[PDB]
Amino acid sequence: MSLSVAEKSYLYDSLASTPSIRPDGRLPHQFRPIEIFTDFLPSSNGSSRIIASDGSECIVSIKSKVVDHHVENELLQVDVDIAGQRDDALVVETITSLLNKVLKSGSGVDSSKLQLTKKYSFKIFVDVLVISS
Amino acid sequence: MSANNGVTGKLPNLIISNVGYSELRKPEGVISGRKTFGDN
Amino acid sequence: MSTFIFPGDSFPVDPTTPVKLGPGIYCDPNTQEIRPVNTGVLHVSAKGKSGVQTAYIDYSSKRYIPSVNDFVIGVIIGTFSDSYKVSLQNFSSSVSLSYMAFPNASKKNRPTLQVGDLVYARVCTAEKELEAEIECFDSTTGRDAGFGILEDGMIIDVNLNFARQLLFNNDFPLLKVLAAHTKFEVAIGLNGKIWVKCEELSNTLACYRTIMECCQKNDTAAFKDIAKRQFKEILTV
Amino acid sequence: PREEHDIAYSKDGLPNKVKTEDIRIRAQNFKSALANLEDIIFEI
Amino acid sequence: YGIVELDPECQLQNLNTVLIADLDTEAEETSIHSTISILAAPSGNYKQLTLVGGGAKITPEMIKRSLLLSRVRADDLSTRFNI
Amino acid sequence: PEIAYPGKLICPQYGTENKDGEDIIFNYVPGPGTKLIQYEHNGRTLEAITATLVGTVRCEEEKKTDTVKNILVSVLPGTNDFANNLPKEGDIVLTRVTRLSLQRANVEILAVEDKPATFSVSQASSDLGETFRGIIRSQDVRSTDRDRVKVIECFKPGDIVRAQVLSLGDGTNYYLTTARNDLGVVFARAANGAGGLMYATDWQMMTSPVTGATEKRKCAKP
Amino acid sequence: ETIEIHPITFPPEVLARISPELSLQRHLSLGIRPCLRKYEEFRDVAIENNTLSRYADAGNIDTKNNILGSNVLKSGKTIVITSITGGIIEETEDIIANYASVYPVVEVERGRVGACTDEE
Amino acid sequence: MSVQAEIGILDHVDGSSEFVSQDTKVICSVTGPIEPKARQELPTQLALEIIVRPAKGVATTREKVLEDKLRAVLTPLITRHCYPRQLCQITCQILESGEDEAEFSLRELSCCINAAFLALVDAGIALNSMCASIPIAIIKDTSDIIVDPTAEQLKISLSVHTLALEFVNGGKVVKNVLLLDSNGDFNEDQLFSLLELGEQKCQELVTNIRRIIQDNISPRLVV
Amino acid sequence: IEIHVLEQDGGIMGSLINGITLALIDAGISMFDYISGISVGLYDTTPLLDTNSLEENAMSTVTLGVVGKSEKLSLLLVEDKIPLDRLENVLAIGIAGAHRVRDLMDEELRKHAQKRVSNAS
Amino acid sequence: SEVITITKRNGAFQNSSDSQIVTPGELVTDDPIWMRGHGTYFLDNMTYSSVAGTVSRVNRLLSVIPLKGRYAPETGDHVVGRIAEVGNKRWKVDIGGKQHAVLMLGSVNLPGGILRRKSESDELQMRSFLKEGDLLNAEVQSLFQDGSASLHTRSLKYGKLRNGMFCQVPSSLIVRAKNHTHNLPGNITVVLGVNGYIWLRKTSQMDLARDTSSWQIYSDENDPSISNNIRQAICRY
Amino acid sequence: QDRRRLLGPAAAKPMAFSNTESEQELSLHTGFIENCNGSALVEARSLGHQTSLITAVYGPRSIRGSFTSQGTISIQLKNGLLEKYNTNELKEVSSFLMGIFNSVVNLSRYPKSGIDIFVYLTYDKDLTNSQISSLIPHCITSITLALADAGIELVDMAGAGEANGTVVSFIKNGEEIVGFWKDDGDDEDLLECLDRCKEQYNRYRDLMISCLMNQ
Amino acid sequence: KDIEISASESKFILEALRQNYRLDGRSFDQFRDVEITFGKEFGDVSVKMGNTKVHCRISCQIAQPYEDRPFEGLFVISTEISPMAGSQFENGNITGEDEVLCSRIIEKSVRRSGALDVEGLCIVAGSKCWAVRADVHFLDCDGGFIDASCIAVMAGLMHFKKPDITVHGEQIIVHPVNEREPVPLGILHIPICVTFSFFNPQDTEENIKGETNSEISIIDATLKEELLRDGVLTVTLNKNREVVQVSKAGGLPMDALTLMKCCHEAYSIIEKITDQILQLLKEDSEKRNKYAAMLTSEN
Repeated sequence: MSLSVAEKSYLYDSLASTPSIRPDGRLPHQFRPIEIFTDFLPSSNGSSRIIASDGSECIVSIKSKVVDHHVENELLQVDVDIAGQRDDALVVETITSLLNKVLKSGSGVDSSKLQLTKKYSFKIFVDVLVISS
Repeated sequence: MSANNGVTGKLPNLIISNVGYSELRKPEGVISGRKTFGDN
Repeated sequence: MSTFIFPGDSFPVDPTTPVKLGPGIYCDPNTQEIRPVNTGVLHVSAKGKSGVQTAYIDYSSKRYIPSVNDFVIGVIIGTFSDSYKVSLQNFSSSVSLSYMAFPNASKKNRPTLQVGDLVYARVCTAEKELEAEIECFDSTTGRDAGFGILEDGMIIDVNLNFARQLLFNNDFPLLKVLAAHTKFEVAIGLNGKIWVKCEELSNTLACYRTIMECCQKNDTAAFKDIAKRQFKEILTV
Repeated sequence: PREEHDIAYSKDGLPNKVKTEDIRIRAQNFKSALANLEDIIFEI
Repeated sequence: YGIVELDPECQLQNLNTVLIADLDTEAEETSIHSTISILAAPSGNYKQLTLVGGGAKITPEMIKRSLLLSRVRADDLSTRFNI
Repeated sequence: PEIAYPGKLICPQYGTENKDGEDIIFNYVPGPGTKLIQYEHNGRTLEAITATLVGTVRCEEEKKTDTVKNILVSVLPGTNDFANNLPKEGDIVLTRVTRLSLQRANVEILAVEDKPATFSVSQASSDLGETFRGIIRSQDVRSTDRDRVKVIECFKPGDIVRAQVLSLGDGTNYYLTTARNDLGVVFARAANGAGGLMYATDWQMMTSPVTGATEKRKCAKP
Repeated sequence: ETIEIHPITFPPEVLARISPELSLQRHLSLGIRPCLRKYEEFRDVAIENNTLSRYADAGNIDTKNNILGSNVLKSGKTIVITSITGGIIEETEDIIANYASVYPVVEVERGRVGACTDEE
Repeated sequence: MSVQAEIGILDHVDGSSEFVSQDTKVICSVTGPIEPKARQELPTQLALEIIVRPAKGVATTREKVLEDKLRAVLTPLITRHCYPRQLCQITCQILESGEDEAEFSLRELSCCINAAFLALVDAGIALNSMCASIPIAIIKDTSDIIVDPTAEQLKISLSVHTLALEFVNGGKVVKNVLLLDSNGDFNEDQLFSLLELGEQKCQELVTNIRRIIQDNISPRLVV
Repeated sequence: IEIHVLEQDGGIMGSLINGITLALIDAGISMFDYISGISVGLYDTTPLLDTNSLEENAMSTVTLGVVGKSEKLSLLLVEDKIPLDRLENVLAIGIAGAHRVRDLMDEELRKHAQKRVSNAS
Repeated sequence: SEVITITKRNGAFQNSSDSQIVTPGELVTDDPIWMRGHGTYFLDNMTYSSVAGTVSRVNRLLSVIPLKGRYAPETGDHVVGRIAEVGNKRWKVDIGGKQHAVLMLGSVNLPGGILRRKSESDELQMRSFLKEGDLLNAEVQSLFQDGSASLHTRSLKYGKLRNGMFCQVPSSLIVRAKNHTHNLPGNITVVLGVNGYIWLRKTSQMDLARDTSSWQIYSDENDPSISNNIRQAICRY
Repeated sequence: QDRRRLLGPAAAKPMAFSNTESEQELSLHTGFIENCNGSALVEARSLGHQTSLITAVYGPRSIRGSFTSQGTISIQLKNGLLEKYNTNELKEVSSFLMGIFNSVVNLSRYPKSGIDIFVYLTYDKDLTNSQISSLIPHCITSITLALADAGIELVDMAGAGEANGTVVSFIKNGEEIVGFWKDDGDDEDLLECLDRCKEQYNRYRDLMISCLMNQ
Repeated sequence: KDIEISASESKFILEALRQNYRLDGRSFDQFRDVEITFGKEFGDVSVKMGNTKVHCRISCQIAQPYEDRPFEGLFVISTEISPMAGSQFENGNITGEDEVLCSRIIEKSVRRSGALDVEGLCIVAGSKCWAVRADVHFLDCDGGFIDASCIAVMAGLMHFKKPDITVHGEQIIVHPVNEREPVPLGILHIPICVTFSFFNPQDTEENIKGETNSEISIIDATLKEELLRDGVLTVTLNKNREVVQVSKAGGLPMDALTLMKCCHEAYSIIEKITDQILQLLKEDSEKRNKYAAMLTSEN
């Protein structure tokens, strides 16, 4: 966005109130209303569809694959697409590289539940398409 | 032309430089470029 | 058997002569020497011309180099205000033409031409290094409205030396045999452009196909039957 | 951050390292004859 | 290597055709147009030579001079770091 | 306060002397190399003049004529820098001509002078297209006969002009002028490098010695 | 008319940025180089070899390194570092067909972002 | 001298030439002066951009240097001040190898210069002089020197050489050297001998050429 | 015009065009007409309206970009190998499909179009 | 007493006065007497709609009003512009419509008024009075040949905004009336643009002047005295 | 493959091998690159791990885009010789880099002017028999020294200290934090994670100012 | 890089079609005459149709096959435009649209169609196969490139021969060229493409709701002809009367009944030209063998 300077003071004024004030005036800990849909891409292992209040829009797909869990280290892969942008851009790649760290295989991920055999397991694909933000 | 002044009237070598090919034909631009061809 | 030349030959004429430079020769800005820098045949201007002679090389080209007092044919490509965008040859640099350089010169009166028109105009002012300029109406017209916008017609591209012979030369046999069939118009552009309009498109195609073929064959003596045959090729019907 | 050096060879061709002090005096020679001799140019 | 030719105008008191080697310094790399680059192994050997002559002429002797300057600058470096 | 690293906290906003029994207040005024930074320490706030750069402290003053005392704080380098001396409005900048339009003239910024000569050339490489470029519009060449302007009769590509900043303009280029009898063309070679060196015949004209050839340039007053 | 046309002269650092060529011609007048050298004064050359190969320490060659024989080069105002790796393909007097070479990749960090420059 | 050439054999292009020496067929094309791009202009001189297509494969690094040395040679041939803020794209096509592209690039470098020289004559641009290039090799085993070798002789060649010269005064005076591409093993002593035939031969080449140009173009010229 | 291919079922080309014809009307951009698209396949002699990707890899298929109610074409694309003699008949197939396409687009927009003003007003 | 609305619906992509409603490609009629305007194209009789919209028959004029589209600019309208760009002596500024409006250099209220007359140094200060993204009151003057129109501020009442907050809506729901500035209890003021752009701010004295200094027309300042009881009352509206 | 480079014949493969509180330390150097206007050299060596990297400055470069009020920073992380960190792994750090200097640089001193930052992860030993997270704070130090060398208006010698997979960047002699980075570690070890970072920051900034003020 | 033509010239040709004339001298549905000439190398040919000139080259070498089809050899066609052939073009734009419009055709015309047996490139399965290469060069454009490159590639395949092979595990014996002969290649079918060129003399609506079909279609647009055309269509067929590809990718709207009526006329055209290739391949190889008769009797 490109906003105007006279707002930017007032916006920085009102939110830095000591009885702090949002522009929509929520309580300081609130979030905004959303919508959450899933289970709608029946070719997939799982699907997802989420709706923001400003009309920001994404869908994340789940496809799986069986793999040898010894020849491969990363058992869980995230891959992200933002509409309107190049692959090469910054905000793409950082958010992309982030959720890999967020879903490291034994950090908050319980890869034993992913484990198929003593030799095999499940490669998963967190595949992300953001319409708009 | 009357409209302007009628109010006033009633009251180490010898180098000569480059030239275009326009000057290399001798009548020097009286050659009408736009010719229709008349009746025959 | 002609005073044929190469860039890098010995220049023939003595240095102590008052000589108007023609094209094709270049004087050194660094060492003041003067040399032929193009290919072809010199033609020495003969003596008696006020004691001042002139050299010029016949060189062959198709890519037209904009130079002054030269009649060319142009295409309206943009309405940069006060001053037209006009082109003379595809892939070349565009030319600038005043909106006021026109035979009824009137600055409150803005003329009427639109993007994509064909106009007849003469190069007025053009440095080698600057955005070149043309004029339809000129001071060297001497208040002559002889250039101008064209109507529909048809335009054909040739090489430049041919187009000189269309302008500079009466021995050029082309205009004879063409007048010997039908009556029509002709505009000559030193940018290798030849604009023709006839009474008929039928004869214009007959006008078209000859000029493509003749300038290709480039054999002016042969152009008698070659021209007349295309009429029969139109009069095939 | 090795300071650079320059070398030379004599007619033998044996390596002759450049004195650092010379080129400063060269530069002060270079600054000198520049700004002073370029003041007035008396010409035809 | 670089060979240049000289203006009479450009002098400041404290033809003429000078050989320079060990070329650097953008102003040099702009303005030198006849140039020489040589490969050589120290016993008089030559892997390659590279002439782009775009400024001056080239004498037969600036050749030999650069050749004389070739076998020095190489052979020192062969012996400089003794690897 | 003599020598400074960036971040060297120097002095407060205000200071006090007693010059002979009557009380005199200092006003430390932030300049280049400075920034007032508030500092709470153990409860109480404190603004301070901060060294933001590398080199030397310099405290000065001057009052405008055309018991408190203003003191300008000024921070310098000291024993090659041009981001120090970025062009501001009104400056005199030596430039090289890039391209000649019928509209206008385009140059690139190379060297900025200074006030009471002292310069600052840019240390940039133009062959990247790196440097800041500016635009001289053709009616802004001079004010005398500012309408019927013939642009080719004052400039050619690659030439050196003592020109004055008009303003910032866009981010892409600059608004620039030469419209004085002391400003304009500094130096060029003949036929744009194709010949020797050329000298301003008048303030209003330019020739070349060895050639015997002249050209029209809007030369500077020498 | 014989005229003492006074020129305008500058600091030398002004001049080279303006004229690469004439500032050179100033140095040629004294017969020097704008790198402050005389005609044949040549730059020093300084190396260190084998520092970045894993085979630096003959005593304890480390584990995860993959570099065969390394070279540092500084001469003048340009530092260049040469690195050697190797690969293996399954293979199945003085004439050229006896003779092979390596596969190098140069990068010049000349400030410009973007693709592979044509100088490289 | 089994060389032969064609002038003016393309249509929509300013300068065109087919150069055919003994085994290699190469055509060059010249378009200029035309509208330059933004990133390409020079305020003073003429900007040049050169494309060489190989016969085989695509444009890679092996092509790139043969381009770039050919950039160096043309730059003094062109009266570059005559066309400020302009562009002439010149393009060369390798059609026939006549030499092992995996092992050599020698003849093509001789060929393309000899190709592009003539399409400029078709183009009729302000130039400076006359030129020629030949390939020269020295045999490994025989230790002799052949002007214009063949590729099998290249296999037994010890050192491969390309000489480009600048020819004036009826193309007779060596005005300057343009390119000397010394490759392979060589000494001092061979080199002045290595010039000394190509001192003659390139002039002997141009001696043929001076005729050929006028023969092709004086009927294209008018009387 | 932004495309997001989510689930793919074969017939992929004419699938797109029918989505396009919505989207231009979805803002109400100025236009002439409906434009319909459909892949129709050929098992040996027999036309197949509305093939799938299983059938697509099984036989020869043709997609038709059909304009409005007409018999004029926007898109015509054939990858597979086709005997000539069927093709006039093959082309004669898809029009009735294509006319039923822009059929079903229309009312489906219209019942939406009624839903506006009846509850707008 | 919550943070977020999280309500769930899984297993689905989605949850799933009479007048003529016509489609593109559709015939209206072929009575030749009708006139053919917007939303209409034709072939000599065949009246053909081009959008999803309604038949409007005006007395002999038939035209199609769509239902969906961007804001249509019309003259004399009171809207809000966000500053897109700066031109030669021009500015670009979003309407929300198809294109930007334009805004002449002297089209604006000068500080000090008309006693400040023209100056060429003013184009050296375009960025002084205006810069990007800023919001203001603008008065729709007139158009171009396409349908792109321009603006101005011919009052004190028009000018650059402050003292509040922006919001935006679809252009449809804003109803037309003879008035557009409105003052609401809570000491505050809505500035309803027509185009769908909505600015709130605190009621000024000039606002109070409507119903009973001048050098601050490019300021980024507000009234410093802004209570939260102002500020929280903003959010409720 | 790639028609722009020399990558050998395709069927080759590189060579393969198999198995058959501590001190950190610096060596900081400036003024050694003549292309730039700001250069900085960093040696690092710590206990199994030796690291060297180069930070390069180009500024102020012109912006062909449009007007801005102030300056703009551009940061590149590039692999050197041996260690190959992942591509998306790089730019995340580049994102984390820019946030801190946007509380450092007087961009308001530099309208319509660009900042180019080239960081060359040149060579690293890890002889130890979140691998990028161990190299974060040294970058900021390496940038700051080069940015002092171009002499650009910087508020503070800001630095980051490390405590075991955790990176915290300071100002004001540690009295405020400007950049926070955390990986796995413990839980609520933050208070000790204040300390060991702070004292390295207290070490490092003194090492930095020695590198310049003594020159 | 933009071609500029007057709208006056635009109406001119559009009038000529309205009186059934075209500037070249052909009929509407008449094709240019084709000059095919081979170089000395195998897979070397120069192909020329009046003004348009092309040149292509076939080669082959040893590589391994993919994992994808581990049975079969490798083959691909390069069609990199050089701005030599006209100043419109970028230096090797593989991302221009018209390039792709040249590309995907020849991709489908050869590769997905399979005129060439790729399985007959299998020297040894999975170990060593052939990598066959087709570099297309343009020389000078008057259009018909995608028809010219259709021909000149398929011309080149019927003139290339590959050398002799002997297998022993890894001991893969490529023989000398001149002792053991080079061996030509296996062509399943010969495809020939046809450009069709389309001209509305009217507005849009008389094409759209003007029921009267009134649209002129010609063969082999010349350069000036090509710059004003309204739709673009290419079909490809064989001798066995099967249709290889069709591509009308948009442009002008167009009746179906025209297209069949168009494509039948393609058939009689392409067949005669096809056999003209077939004799010249023989006749040159006859001239090769008669000069081989003029060689062994000579030697």
